[PDB]
Order: sequence, then structure tokens, then C-alpha cells
Amino acid sequence: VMTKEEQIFLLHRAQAQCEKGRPCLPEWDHILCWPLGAPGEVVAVPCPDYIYDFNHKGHAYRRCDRNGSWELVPGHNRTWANYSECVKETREREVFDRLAMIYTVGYSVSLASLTVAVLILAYFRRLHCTRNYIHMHLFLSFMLRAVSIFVKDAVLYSAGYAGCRVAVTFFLYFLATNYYWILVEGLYLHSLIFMAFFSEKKYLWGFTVFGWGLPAVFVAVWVSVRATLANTGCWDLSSGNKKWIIQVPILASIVLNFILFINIVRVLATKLRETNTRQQYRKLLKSTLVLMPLFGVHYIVFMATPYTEVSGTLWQVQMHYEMLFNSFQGFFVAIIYCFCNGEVQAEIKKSWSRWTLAL
Amino acid sequence: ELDQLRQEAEQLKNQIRDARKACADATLSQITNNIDPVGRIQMRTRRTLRGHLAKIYAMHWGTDSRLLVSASQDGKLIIWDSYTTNKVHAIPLRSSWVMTCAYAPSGNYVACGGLDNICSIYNLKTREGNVRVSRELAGHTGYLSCCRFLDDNQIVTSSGDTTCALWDIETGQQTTTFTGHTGDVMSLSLAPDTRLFVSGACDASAKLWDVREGMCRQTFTGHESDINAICFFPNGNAFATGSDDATCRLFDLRADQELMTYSHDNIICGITSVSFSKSGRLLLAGYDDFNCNVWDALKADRAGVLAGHDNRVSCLGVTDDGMAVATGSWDSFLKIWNGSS
Amino acid sequence: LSAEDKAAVERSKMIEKQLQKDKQVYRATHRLLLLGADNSGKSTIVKQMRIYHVTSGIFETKFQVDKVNFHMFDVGAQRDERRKWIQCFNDVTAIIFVVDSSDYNRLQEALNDFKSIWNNRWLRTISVILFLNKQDLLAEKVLAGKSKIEDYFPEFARYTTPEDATPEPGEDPRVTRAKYFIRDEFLRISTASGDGRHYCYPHFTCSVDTENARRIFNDCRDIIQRMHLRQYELL
Amino acid sequence: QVQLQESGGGLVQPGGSLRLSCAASGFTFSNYKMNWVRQAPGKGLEWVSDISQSGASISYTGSVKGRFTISRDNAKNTLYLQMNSLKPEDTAVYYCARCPAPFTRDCFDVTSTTYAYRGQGTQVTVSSH
Amino acid sequence: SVSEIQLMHNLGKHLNSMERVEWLRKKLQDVHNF
Amino acid sequence: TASIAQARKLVEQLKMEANIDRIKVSKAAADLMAYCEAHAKEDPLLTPVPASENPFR
Ligand SMILES: CC(C)CCC[C@@H](C)[C@H]1CC[C@H]2[C@@H]3CC=C4C[C@@H](O)CC[C@]4(C)[C@H]3CC[C@]12C
Ligand SMILES: CC(C)CCC[C@@H](C)[C@H]1CC[C@H]2[C@@H]3CC=C4C[C@@H](O)CC[C@]4(C)[C@H]3CC[C@]12C
Ligand SMILES: CC(C)CCC[C@@H](C)[C@H]1CC[C@H]2[C@@H]3CC=C4C[C@@H](O)CC[C@]4(C)[C@H]3CC[C@]12C
Ligand SMILES: CC(C)CCC[C@@H](C)[C@H]1CC[C@H]2[C@@H]3CC=C4C[C@@H](O)CC[C@]4(C)[C@H]3CC[C@]12C
Ligand SMILES: CCCCCCCCCCCCCCCC(=O)O
Ligand SMILES: CCCCCCCCCCCCCCCC(=O)O
Ligand SMILES: CCCCCCCCCCCCCCCC(=O)O
Repeated sequence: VMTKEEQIFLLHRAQAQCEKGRPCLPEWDHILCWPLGAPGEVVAVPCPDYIYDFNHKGHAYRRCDRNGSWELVPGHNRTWANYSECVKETREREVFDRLAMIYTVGYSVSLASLTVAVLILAYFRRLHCTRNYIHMHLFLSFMLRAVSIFVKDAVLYSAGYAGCRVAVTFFLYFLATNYYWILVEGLYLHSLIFMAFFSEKKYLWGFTVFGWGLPAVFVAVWVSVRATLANTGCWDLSSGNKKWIIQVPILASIVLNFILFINIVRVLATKLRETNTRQQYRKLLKSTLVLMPLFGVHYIVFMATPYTEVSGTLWQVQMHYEMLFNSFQGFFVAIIYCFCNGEVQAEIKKSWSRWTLAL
Repeated sequence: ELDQLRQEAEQLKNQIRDARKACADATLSQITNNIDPVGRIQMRTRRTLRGHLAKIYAMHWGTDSRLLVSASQDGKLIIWDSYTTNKVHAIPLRSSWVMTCAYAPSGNYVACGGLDNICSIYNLKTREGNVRVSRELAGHTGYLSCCRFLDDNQIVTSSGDTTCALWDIETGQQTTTFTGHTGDVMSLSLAPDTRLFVSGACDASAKLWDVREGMCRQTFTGHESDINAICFFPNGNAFATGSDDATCRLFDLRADQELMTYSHDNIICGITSVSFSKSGRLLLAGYDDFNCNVWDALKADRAGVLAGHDNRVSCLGVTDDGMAVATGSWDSFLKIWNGSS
Repeated sequence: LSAEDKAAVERSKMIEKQLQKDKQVYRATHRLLLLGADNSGKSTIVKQMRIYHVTSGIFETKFQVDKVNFHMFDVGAQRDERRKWIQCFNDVTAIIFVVDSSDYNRLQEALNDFKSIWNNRWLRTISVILFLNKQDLLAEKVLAGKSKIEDYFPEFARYTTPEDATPEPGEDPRVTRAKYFIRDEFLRISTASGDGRHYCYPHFTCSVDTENARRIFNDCRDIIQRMHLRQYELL
Repeated sequence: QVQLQESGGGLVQPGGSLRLSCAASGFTFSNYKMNWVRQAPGKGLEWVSDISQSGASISYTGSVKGRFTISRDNAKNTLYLQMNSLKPEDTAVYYCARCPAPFTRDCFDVTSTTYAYRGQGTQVTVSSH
Repeated sequence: SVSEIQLMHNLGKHLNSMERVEWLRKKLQDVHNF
Repeated sequence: TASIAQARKLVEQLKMEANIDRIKVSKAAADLMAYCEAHAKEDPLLTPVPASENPFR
């Protein structure tokens, strides 16, 4: 589609094109170089053809009446013209508002649960460990992603100002960091299971650097590309294929995390077979379901889905599925790894019992 | 022959039992009903010593009530500053399976030992401040369970071979050998005068030994299981012992029998360490339930509980001045407790 | 902060750096415990792993497998009573239990010892590696036929070889039957309790095969992986 | 003081029956596990049978499985071992041993050379005359 | 694809377009008379 | 075997413990009570010391 700004630069260019029984002197109705004028002229000029709207087919009927003098049937008016042949969205706005509501509720619930879990894990010192450190990092990344999405929704909705681009780049960076932390979780799990183990549990600094820097690295790369090549208005509008600079890394991370999840499931099944049945199948299903939200397996559904049109079943179902699952992932992970964890429950029980006995 | 010997032994045991029962005119719990109760005692953790990697097995306090040594099975013997928590020395041990440590009364030497059956003594006042093994004591056929310094040249040690020996650091050879136990000697406690000391073994029996003479004077068999801990009353006339029966028993040398028994139905876990306060009124005993209890030495009532450990409290020591109590656990952390008004 | 306090803090920081180095070196290493009666080939496996590398109280033997250092301790001089010093090994990586499979008359003693080590209060979370050592002697005794397990174990008359048995190609059905019967007798004691927090890894050993080190390495790797997995509540 | 006094023994024809007994004192007999041990002439101590605190779980060695019956009376604090169909190989001094600690499931060193909480045992000789 | 980077792009276009139409309605209402 | 030697040694030890001047529990308990009452004020644990003197702040 044309941008409104381009459609008025076009009209300015169109306006400038002709800047400078009776044959009349056109009319120039703030749109179109139509120099037609004649004693009894029926002027059936075609549609603008330079405007994105006003479909090109058909013709703007107007009339130099008799004598070549603009017809005017309505009293006390200046002229008359059948400039309606050319001229002859709520569902999109409704679905967008519904997506906004659902994913906002989801992100708010996730933020609440995640801040609660972060406070819990930070208070108890016994839980301080590399695993809990990465869990707190993931929770903080989710919370920052949610807050950045909120700020973006507040700044953009409800021309190249600084706040717009700042909010856009912050949201992009926080989303990238969240995805990279989701990937680092699976990377650390695979390390502890396979190739490593008998090694260390401390590549911790390296994992943190990979989770924080490289997101910022390619985010700054994309920002520089956008500011040097196009730099047109806010950065929320796609201009060319430069959008893939931040999306290709995210897709690579998602596929790598899915492969790591498959490998972990295979290792778990092999080990369950080793130590030994319907109970074995039930335990394997439970473990798989519990590990699913950690690796973000739901992203594998629409990973390779292209940019489908808005008025499409695939687009709508994808948007619903994503805005639901990606939003509730924070809540699910928070629950699983802070209320369903035996160590956290035991620590909370101990603290509550000691507080009650002291009081 | 053996039949007559066993008959004579049983007759002498019955005679000793009758003699002990004849003097049992009144129990401590009966006369102590007119003494004011101590009430609930609340203590908080003032210092949290961390840095150990393996389960802490033993510790000992210094005569100055400032420095303390903690022994862990990680192969390290660290000295901690109870006030500022700063570490003074980190002695690397040759044997990682250390089970006990001792701090010299003068603060010049420190001992340690364990499954290696060797008592390694390290000097803390070397010429260049480089701690090194001053003397290695060998000869015991069992794991070194406990040791306590009598002076800068003599040290008593207990081993799992059911025998204790009086060592000489200058020469490095046993001076006196104390025998009579049938089970593994867990720990011992020296009297304030260093002339007599008591020790417990894995036979539900505790014996009194003479350091100068080396002869057993009295034997107490009030417990039902192995005696793990033992502490001497500040005056040197009585002592309490901890056993796996979840019950502490106070024994008197003059009466030659038990005075009080400290146990609660809810407690069914074994006892790990015991200690007497400066006055002796408070009997602090560690338990395997991840916490420690403070028992009234005169009322036999739970005055308080020192909880907050992630594992069993393997050791417990009170300062010479009673300013605070140190309790170590297998969680690699050592907690120092002290009450406030 | 006074000068004395500053010097003390500097000494404490140096000690902390030394302790951090020691912590790295310790977490980089693993420990093991070797148990078994005198009739078992404990010293044999000790010498085997020593010469290859791949009074006293306690002996120590260090060997490396795939750049991983392992420490195995063997009781050389200690009293018969083991209820006390056994608690010291409540945090080891695994307990290597060697048994003389050819000693029928003493097999019950080994079974009782394994049951005691398994049902201990402090060894509830420590895995035990069961090595059915001296398989050649067991095979020779079974082929001879002079002594039969039916006398020492009457229930053996009804035991059948498991379906998942993988016997040595040149192995007689009787030898595999007897060895799997012993393995199942040990497992029934190992599997009678535990709730899955600690497992047993039985293996057939002869005290001369060089793969003992590889077997111990694999057992330690499996144990460490299962422990890491239990932290995530996946097992 | 903990003491165990075994009872029963003497000459008994092979294949007959013999009932042993042990008197417990100095401890709460109900809070400790009881195990039977014997020492055959020329051999070391060997485990015979065990009985739980309440007697729910009972086990016997393969040599005496189905031949001996172990039972305890928490009220009387006495342990019994009903032995029937004795064999000449059963000749051994039967010793009664107690678990070192209460409320536990493992009898570590009940069959030790110098156990502390065990009785003197009684002579049991299965010989045909 | 990234569903959140996409939703942002899709909304950008709806909104701009609307401005392209609302502006179109204005020039229509303007050209109705003038 | 040293069984006879051990039996004879135990008999000798019993006689040493039998011939001793034992004291009634009434007096032994009274001494401990008097000791606990005398040094009660000198026990920082039994009686909390003000924070100004307590070194463990
Ligand atoms: C039940 C929980 C634990 C799991 C499922 C997530 C919940 C929160 C989801 C499932 C269905 C969702 C609703 C589906 C449709 C709409 C209509 C929209 O115009 C406003 C949001 C609203 C009302 C959603 C709110 C969130 C919702 C209730
Ligand atoms: C996704 C990452 C992690 C792996 C693949 C390499 C990345 C960096 C590659 C793959 C495709 C690439 C993009 C393809 C095309 C364009 C359009 C051009 O006008 C600006 C650069 C830009 C936007 C590229 C930037 C770098 C890019 C995103
Ligand atoms: C893409 C979405 C919708 C579906 C994916 C389902 C996943 C969870 C499925 C697909 C393939 C499955 C694996 C296939 C084979 C095995 C080997 C077996 O010994 C243990 C289970 C295990 C390891 C399965 C675990 C679950 C698994 C990974
Ligand atoms: C798994 C790792 C190794 C590789 C992942 C491959 C990624 C980069 C692939 C998989 C699906 C692909 C997308 C599939 C379809 C389209 C629509 C097209 O109009 C633009 C490119 C675009 C948007 C592709 C970009 C690259 C893409 C995201
Ligand atoms: C680092 C922690 C800070 C947490 C940041 C989240 C605080 C909520 C901010 C939400 C702003 C949303 C604005 C919506 C539009 C408006 O009401 O003006
Ligand atoms: C370093 C900590 C600071 C935390 C920063 C987050 C504080 C919230 C700022 C949100 C600003 C969003 C502006 C929305 C538009 C508006 O209302 O003007
Ligand atoms: C959350 C996972 C289970 C539910 C599946 C998510 C999508 C279900 C329905 C999506 C709406 C599809 C659009 C067509 C019309 C409609 O149903 O609203």
C-alpha cells in the first residue's frame, strides 16, 4: 500500500505538473489535470489512476453544461460533477483489538507470576545455583519483554520521533534476549546431560554473554541498517527485506532449541528404558509436557509460516495461537519452575514453619 | 574355669548394683521442683561461617574465645575469626577423611585426624608463619575419633580400636595406654584440671580414666545404645553423654550413677554433640533432625531449639566465656548462636 | 578500617582465592569407595587399575579415564565394626561392591552385607556398583558339578534363565543360568526398596579384564546424568 | 546395662525339635530389631534369621528357610526361635544379637567378631546317639 | 515467523492505510463543494 | 585363646570399682544445684548480655 505521505507527495507532484459556445478553462478539482472544456462538453474523464484508491476503472463524469460552463443543479452552489464513479476495515480492527486484549492479559499474568517467582528465588539463599541463576535470568527476560511490549503499545498506539524508534528498538532487543535465554536454557540442559557433565556447570559467564550481547549485536546491526538505508519515519513499518536481520537469528534459535528438545526427549526415553510399562509411558509423557514450555516447542508450529495476508484463515489462526501460547508461556514456566519445584516448596514450608514458631 | 569367672563377675556386678541402689535416696528431679524454671530461651545466628566444601565433622574453640578451628572431610582445616569472620589459616590436610580436630590451649598448635589413624599436629607460630606438620603420631589400629590437647607436649587420643593412648609430641611415642572398652571410642572430655577425663564407646558404657595413673576408676552404663557425645560438668564432678537412643543422661562421679535423663517422645533421632554452658544450667545437645535443642540440666525440660541447619549438627562447642555457641552441620556451613535481651 | 584489619582482610581474601582454587580442583574430581569381603579379588582389581592408571587406616588409588580423575579408597586397616566409619562415605559418587560369585557358602554373607549397605540411613542416596567378580571360578565350579547351588539356595531349583539374557557366545546354559540367578538374587535385594533415588549397576567381572575402568567410568557418568536430571524433576 | 541371656540347648536327636529363648533387659525391646546368629564349630558367625519391631516382616536364611520360626513377644520382651527337623550340620552355638540403633532397618554389624549388644549364646549339638 | 514483529507490521499498515483513506475522504468532502 | 585372660581382667576391674566411697545422690545433686546457682550470673547464655558488651553484634 502507499503511505499517506507518499500519496500527498504524489498529489503535490501531480499539482505541480500543471502548476501554471465557449471553451471553458478546466476546473482542477484539487485532484487531476483535466483540461477539458467545450460548448456542451460531457467530460467522462477516467479515474485518477495515480491515487491508490479511486479504482482506475470507469470515469469521473463531470460536465461543462451547455456553453462550456460548469453545470450546477444544486442551488447556491459553485458546480456539479458526478465524481462518485471512482469512490464506488472494521473486521481487521476488531481482530487486532481482540489480539491486543488477549495477549495483554496473558503478558500481565505472566509478569505478575514471574516477578513473584523472582522475588521468591532471590529471597531464599539455599536455592542459589547455576540452574536457579539461569531460571532467574529467564524470568527477568520474560518480564522485560512484557514491559517492553507494554511500553511499545503505549508509545505507538493510543514522524520519525526519537521515542518511537527508541521504544521499537527496545522491544526488539528485549524479545531477542528472551528468545536467546529460552535457547540458552536448552543449551545448558544439553550440556549438563551429554557432552558435558564430567566437565563444569560454569560456562555460566559465557552463557550470559551469549544471551545478552549477540541479541544487542544484531539489534544494533539492524538499527544501523535502518538508520543508514531508509530511516523513514517510525521503525515499526517494514521497508524491504531488512526485517529478516532480527527474524532469521530468532528462527535459527527456535529450530536449534527444538532439535535440543528432541535430543533431550530421546535421552530421557532411553534412560527410562534403562531403569524401566504403562507407568513408564505416563512418566515420559509427564516429563515431555513439563519440558515443553521450557524449550518453547509451540514456536515450531508456525516457524516457517510466511507473511500471510490479514484477511486469511491461516493468518488469523496463527495470530490467535501465537498471541495465546507465547503469552501464557511465561505463566506456565513460572508455575512449573517455582511453585511445582520440590526444593522451592520445601524452602517455603521451612520458612513458614520457622516464622510461625518464632512468632 | 570360665564358668566360675563369669559367676564371680555377675556376683560383683550385682554387688555394685546393690551399692548404687542403696545410695539412691533421692533423685535430682524431685528436689529441683522448687527451683525457678529457665523458661523459653531464644538465640539468633550472629555469624555464618562458610567456605567449607564437604560436611563439617568436628570443631574446637580456643582458650581466648576468639579463634576456632573447623575440620571437614574435604581435606582442609580452616581457622575462623569468630568476631570478623576473617580466616586466619587454611591448613591443607594430607588425609581427606578427617574426623576430629583440636586446638591447643596456648594457641600454638592444632591437631587433627580421622580414618587415616594418624594424628597430624600443625604449628601456627612457625618462624615464617608457614604452617607445617610438626609431629605425626602413628600406632593406632583404628580411625581417630577424637583428640584433646592437655599441654604443648602431651595429647590424649581416642581410636576405633577400643583403646586410648597418651601421646608425647616431643618424642612422638605413647606414654600411657588406656584399655577396657569393647566398642569404638567416639569422643572424650578432659576435666578442668586435666587430671581425669571420661570417654564413651560403642558399648553403651562410659569410663573414667586417670591421666597420671592410667587406671579406670568408674564405669557408667546408663545408656542403651552407642555413646556418640560427652561433655564434662564445669566443676569436674559430673558429665553428660549423648547416644543414638535420643536420650541424654547426666552421670555423677561421687554417686557413681545417673542423675537425670533428658528425652522427649517426639524425638526419636540420635544425638550427635553435647556441651555444658559456663554455669552448667543449660545442656545444649545436637540431634540428627537438622536442629539442636537446649535442655534444662536441673528441670529436664526443653528450654529452646537452635534450628536453621540443612543437615545433622555433627559438632557443637561453647566458648570458654559462654559468649556464643558454635554448631557445625554436614551442609558445609557453621552457625554461631548467641542470645540477646 | 585500621591497618591491622586491612591486613587481616587481605589475608582472608588470599585464603578465599586459595579455597576457590581448591573448590575448582575438588569439583573437577570424583571419589569412589571399594567394598567387599576378604575372599573377593579387591586387591586384584586395585593392582590392575594401578599398574594401568586407566596402621594405615585407608588406602587411596587414583586413576584417569577420558581425562577424568577418579579416586577409589579401600579399607586396609580398620576394625570389623563398620557402622561408624561407613557414614563418612555418605556423599561419594558410587560404592563399588565386589563379590566372590564362586563362593556359594559365603554368598549369603555378601547378600547380607549388600542389604545392610543398601538400607542404611545415610547411604539412601548413594549408588552401589555391584561387580560379580571371579566369574571364571564360578563357571569352572558349575561345569564340574561337584557343588550345586540348590543346597545353599533351595529356590534355585525353580529359577529359569531370564529372557533378556546376553550370555557369552561360548558359554554353557548352566553357567549363564547360575550367574543370572545370582544377579537376580542381588537385584531383588537392591530393588526391594529405594524409591528410585539411588540405583544399582550390576556387572560381570573377572578381576583381570581391563574394561573395569571403562565400566566404572560409564557407571559414574550415568549416575551423574541421572542426578542432574533429578534436579529438573524429569525422572 | 544391656544384657541378653539366651536359653535352650543341649543334646537333641537329628530331625527332632528344639525351642530356644532369650531374655531381653536394659532397653525397650519393642524399639529394636532382633537378629539371630550362630557360630558353627570351625566356622565364623553366620546370620540365621531376623524379626522386625512389630514382627510384620520376617526373613530367614536359605539354609533354614522353612525349618526355623522366629517370633517375639513385645509384652514379655522375649525372643523365640522354634527349630524343628534339626540336622547334624546345624550344630552351633546360637547367639542372640540386637540392632545397634532403634527405629532403623539395617543391622550393619550384628554378625561381627566382637559385637557389644549380644548374649553369650547356648550350646546346640545335633548328634544321633 | 516472529508473530509479534509481524503483528506490529500488520498494524502499521492498517493504520497508515486508514490515514490514506481518511485523508481521501477529506479531499472528497473538500472537492464536493470546491 | 585369651578368653580366660579377659575374664580374669574383668573380675579385677570390677573389684576396683566396687571398693569406692560413694556419695548419696541427695548430696551430689545439691552440689550441682549450688554450683549452677553460684555461677548463674556469669553465664551469658542463661542471661543475655547487653548489646554494648556482647561481641557478637
Ligand atoms: C484458563 C487459563 C489457565 C488458560 C487459558 C487462557 C485464558 C486466560 C484465555 C482462554 C480463552 C481466552 C479468552 C478468549 C477470547 C476473548 C475475547 C476477547 O475480545 C477478549 C479476551 C478473551 C475474553 C480471552 C481472555 C483470555 C482467555 C480466557
Ligand atoms: C539469522 C542469523 C543469526 C544467521 C543468518 C545470517 C544473517 C545475519 C543474515 C541472513 C540474511 C541477511 C539479510 C539478507 C538481506 C538483507 C537486505 C539488505 O538490504 C540489508 C541486509 C539484510 C537485512 C541481511 C542482513 C544479514 C542477514 C539477516
Ligand atoms: C511438533 C509437535 C506438535 C509434536 C511433537 C511431539 C514430540 C514431543 C514427539 C515427536 C517424536 C517423539 C519421540 C519419538 C521417539 C522416542 C524414543 C522413545 O524411546 C522415547 C520417546 C521419544 C524420545 C519420543 C518423545 C516425544 C517426541 C519427541
Ligand atoms: C533451523 C536453522 C538452521 C535454519 C532456519 C531457516 C530459516 C531462516 C527459514 C525457515 C523458513 C524461512 C522463511 C519461509 C518463507 C519466507 C517467505 C518469503 O517471502 C520471505 C522469506 C521467508 C520469510 C523465509 C525466511 C527464512 C526462513 C525463516
Ligand atoms: C524495571 C521494572 C519496571 C517495570 C516497568 C513496568 C511498569 C508498567 C508500565 C506500563 C506503561 C503502559 C502505558 C499504557 C498507556 C498509558 O496508560 O499511558
Ligand atoms: C532503570 C529503571 C527504570 C525503569 C523504567 C520504566 C519506567 C516506565 C516508563 C514507561 C514510559 C512509557 C511512556 C508511554 C507514553 C506516555 O504515557 O507518555
Ligand atoms: C490454545 C490452543 C487450543 C485452541 C486453539 C487456538 C485457536 C482456536 C480458534 C482460533 C480462531 C480461528 C478463527 C476462525 C473464527 C473463530 O473461531 O474465531
